Amino acid sequence: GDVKLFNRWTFEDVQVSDISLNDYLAVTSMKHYTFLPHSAGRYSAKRFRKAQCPIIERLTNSLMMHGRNNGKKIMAVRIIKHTMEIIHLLTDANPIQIIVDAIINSGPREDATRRQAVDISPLRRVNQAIYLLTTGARESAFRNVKTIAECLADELINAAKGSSNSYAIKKKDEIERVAKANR
Amino acid sequence: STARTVKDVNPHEFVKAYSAHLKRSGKMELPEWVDIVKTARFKELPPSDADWYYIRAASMARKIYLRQGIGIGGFQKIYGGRQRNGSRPPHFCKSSGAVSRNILQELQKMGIIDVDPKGGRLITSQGRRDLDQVAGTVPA
Amino acid sequence: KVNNAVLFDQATYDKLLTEVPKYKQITPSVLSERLRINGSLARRAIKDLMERGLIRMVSIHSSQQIFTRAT
Amino acid sequence: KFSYRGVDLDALLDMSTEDLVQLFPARPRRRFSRGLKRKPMALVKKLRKAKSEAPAGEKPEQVRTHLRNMIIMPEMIGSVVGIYNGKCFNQVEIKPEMIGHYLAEFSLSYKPVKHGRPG
Amino acid sequence: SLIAGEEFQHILRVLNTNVDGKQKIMFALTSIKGVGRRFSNIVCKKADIDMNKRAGELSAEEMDRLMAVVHNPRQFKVPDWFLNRKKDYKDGRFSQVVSNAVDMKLRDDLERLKKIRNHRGLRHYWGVRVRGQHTKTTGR
Amino acid sequence: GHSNVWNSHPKNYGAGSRVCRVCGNSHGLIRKYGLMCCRQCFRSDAKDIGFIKYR
Amino acid sequence: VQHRIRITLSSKSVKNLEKVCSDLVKGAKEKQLKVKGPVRMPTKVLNITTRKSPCGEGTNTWDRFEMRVHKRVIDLVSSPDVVKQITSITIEPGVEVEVTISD
RNA sequence: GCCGUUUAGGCGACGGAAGUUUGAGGCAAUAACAGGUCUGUGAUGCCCUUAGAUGUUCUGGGCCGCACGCGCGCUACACUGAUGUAUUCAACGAGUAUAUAGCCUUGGCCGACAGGCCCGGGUAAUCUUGGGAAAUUUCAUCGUGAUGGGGAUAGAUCAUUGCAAUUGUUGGUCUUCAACGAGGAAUGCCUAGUAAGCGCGAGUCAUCAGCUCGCGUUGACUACGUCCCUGCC
Ligand SMILES: [K+]
Ligand SMILES: [K+]
Ligand SMILES: [K+]
Ligand SMILES: [Mg+2]
Ligand SMILES: [Mg+2]
Ligand SMILES: [Mg+2]
Ligand SMILES: [Mg+2]
Ligand SMILES: [Mg+2]
Ligand SMILES: [Mg+2]
Ligand SMILES: [Mg+2]
Ligand SMILES: [Mg+2]
Ligand SMILES: [Mg+2]
Ligand SMILES: [Mg+2]
Ligand SMILES: [Mg+2]
Ligand SMILES: [Zn+2]
Repeated sequence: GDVKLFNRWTFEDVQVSDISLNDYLAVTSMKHYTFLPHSAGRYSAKRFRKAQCPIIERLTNSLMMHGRNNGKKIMAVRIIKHTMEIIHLLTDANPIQIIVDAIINSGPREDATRRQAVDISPLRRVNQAIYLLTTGARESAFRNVKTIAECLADELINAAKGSSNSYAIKKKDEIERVAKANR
Repeated sequence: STARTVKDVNPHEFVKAYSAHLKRSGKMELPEWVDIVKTARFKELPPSDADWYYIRAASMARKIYLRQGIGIGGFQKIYGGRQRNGSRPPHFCKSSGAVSRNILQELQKMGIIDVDPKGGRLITSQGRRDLDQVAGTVPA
Repeated sequence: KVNNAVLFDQATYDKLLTEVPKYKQITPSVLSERLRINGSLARRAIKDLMERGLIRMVSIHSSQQIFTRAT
Repeated sequence: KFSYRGVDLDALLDMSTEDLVQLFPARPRRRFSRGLKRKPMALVKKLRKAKSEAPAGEKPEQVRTHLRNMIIMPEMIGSVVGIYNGKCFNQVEIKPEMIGHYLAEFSLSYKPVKHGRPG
Repeated sequence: SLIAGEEFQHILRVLNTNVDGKQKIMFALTSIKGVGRRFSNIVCKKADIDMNKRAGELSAEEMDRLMAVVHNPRQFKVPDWFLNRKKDYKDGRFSQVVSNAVDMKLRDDLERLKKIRNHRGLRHYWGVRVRGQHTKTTGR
Repeated sequence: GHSNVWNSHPKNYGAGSRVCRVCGNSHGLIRKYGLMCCRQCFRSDAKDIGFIKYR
Repeated sequence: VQHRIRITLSSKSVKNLEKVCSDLVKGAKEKQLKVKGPVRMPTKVLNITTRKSPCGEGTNTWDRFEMRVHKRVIDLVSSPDVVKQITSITIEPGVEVEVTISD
């Protein structure tokens, strides 16, 4: 327990349930434990190197949108910290487990290309989960008194439970449905 | 604890403590144009803090403590920032020179900062002592 | 169209002093949405409840102020 | 009763030139402070002849000039100047409300556009 | 925080203008034409009016002092470079034009140029731009 | 007096006062470093003047 | 000897300037004069960027011309006589030698 | 190590500063196009004009004109923000005829600003400049309201450049406070220190940068394929 996120949250007790989505969320291995969701890492030179990037950092990078927020990663890390504290307040559990549960219960597993229904790979699954989570939080925050950190916390908490009150889960459902209608 | 100099304390707390120190000392005479002026022309409102004069005095006192030879133009550049030009791109702008000069002269009329022959302003031994003895009171 | 109030009425002050300390998370946004009050009033009410000692503070920051209940 | 900063027209006529600069706006003030060139004074020296040699209480004979960048003085409230606009001299009887303005501001150098075919 | 007051007025009829009582007094005074944020700030400071209050929180006397300052910024020592009518054409007096007098001064200043056939007055009369901007592609 | 109305406009500044030192054209003039050549003339004599293209 | 001599060398080429500098510092070290140098100043990069087209047609393509000025400073302690006796060898073209006597 | 005809090569891995011929440029074949340029050239054939000139110069005006259409852009529509404090990190480059002084300006004084005055430094790793850049950071205010978002338009006024500022050169001060709440059909650029954000320098230049050519700061998402479209072979 030497490395803790923000020196306030433990990594050892994080259980990544899905065996499929296990090598594409970098939380369990000790090599993927970091103090800060900020690395300035070169996780884009190769095709499958962003999978070995810490998952909190992958969540943080999707907050640097839109263009008005591009490159502002310290503010994104601040949002992540203030979101992880609200998560611990409203769930009394480890915020990293809530985050991995939300990313697991948000990635669509089947999609319709071309309209044949195709199955999503684990990497695109986690990418879509993160994209939907941060997109829903950002759209909740836009033109709203609620802070982006509070909207992110609410979205993550509702996605961890599996409730259809989270924009990501509603959208996952639509996506997979259109791949059931067009099977 | 004590034995902490200025380069040991958080600047945000040191400036707040030294502005209170200066306001308590009662050796600062404020101009008539304290509640009117803006710190710079790119500013669109006067400072919202009533004790902004003492806060800026503490800020410049600390800056003269850490560096020697700062002139009025240098302090105009230090407290200058971004100007928004309406429909035109923003650029850098400089601060007001009257405010900097008046506060520095008020700080010369306390023996905190003198003026060096080499140009600008230096910190006096009494000013160094004052800032260092206030830095020890700053809670860590 | 928000109709957030800027000054409490005595009934809303009573509800702020009784029901709000029972909230788990207490931030200006939640109080503004629930009590139908302005964000300035929310921040100032949070400061007053921190003065009467009816809440704790989990994290304070310029953008986000996070408070919780002591009980 | 034309005033120009609370003064009266007669007092303005009699007022010293160094004060009259201080009643004028900043652009005329800088113009006078940098010193007027020989063509500007010469035009007023011709306008005062036109005003004096005027037969009687009729308008002074038109004095044409190319001087568009000239500050209108209170001395010239009786003058009838024709300013060249590039193509012709437009006659203007200078009025006291015109004090401080340029002569160019009273001789249009283009034609007001009235649009026709969309083309 | 501060709970309320039985005297709290939601709409205050001020200088033939309606001021929202649910607004901070400084930005509430910017409802009257001729008063901007900076002149309202100066008026609030010179009238000794709390800037952390709301317009409805103030009493009758406080707005009376605000109007003493607004109708005579000079007696209250507001410098002359701070006025929207500096060195009036006819009068030559510095003054702060507020309310419908701003529109009146606009109309009179335009009529002055529309009688002397000045270029800018004719531009105003033609409904075109008066500050020397290109009119081919913008302003449509 | 024709000599006081011939070339009587001031040439203290303006584009119509500086000319190419190789051709006398007043357009596209590079005043940097005191070159005083036009763009086209500098592009032609640059090798002689000593400007080498590396990037 | 007595006085302090600063020889400034400038050039547009590195090899000629460096071999001239080597000749100077070799001559200085043969006559047993102490030499501080060569000291290489930051290289000046004179840059001109202009549209290659002699007109205004085509892709607006830009050629970037550069002139690189290399400055070398040699600091001896000696008398003027030995200095002009040293800086009298064949200085290669393009190299601007400049001798200045200090205290 | 595996794949590959076990070749030529590819993928992965250790090590390594670097493994994507390391990144980015410069240069860049044959053959063309009635491509642009006679308004760069004291490069030019021919034709026209040549003293009441299509020469030259001076004055003034125009190139800016405004029912409208199109292209490149800048500023936004906000709280992942605006405003006011506090705070502290670049790089590329540029700079004088010293005449009282010319360019870059330090320091002192006056001035709310704008600016002015007075001593000086620097032809420059020496002085401007350790380039005291912003975004960012911190605290506070605002509180979802076209609102403290936005700043178009407009009035008054003061300064500076200039021989001259009106058809506002520009910079200030107070005031005025429009559309715009994310943009239809379309369509552009982009695969890593990249896009995007942020500012700086240079060229133009007496003054004027919403433009270009460079610079650094902050710094992602997505893909590691295909011929579906577009084009080329
Ligand atoms: K040609
Ligand atoms: K020809
Ligand atoms: K040319
Ligand atoms: Mg929000
Ligand atoms: Mg100065
Ligand atoms: Mg911007
Ligand atoms: Mg052709
Ligand atoms: Mg044009
Ligand atoms: Mg700020
Ligand atoms: Mg508004
Ligand atoms: Mg604004
Ligand atoms: Mg121009
Ligand atoms: Mg420029
Ligand atoms: Mg295309
Ligand atoms: Zn040429």
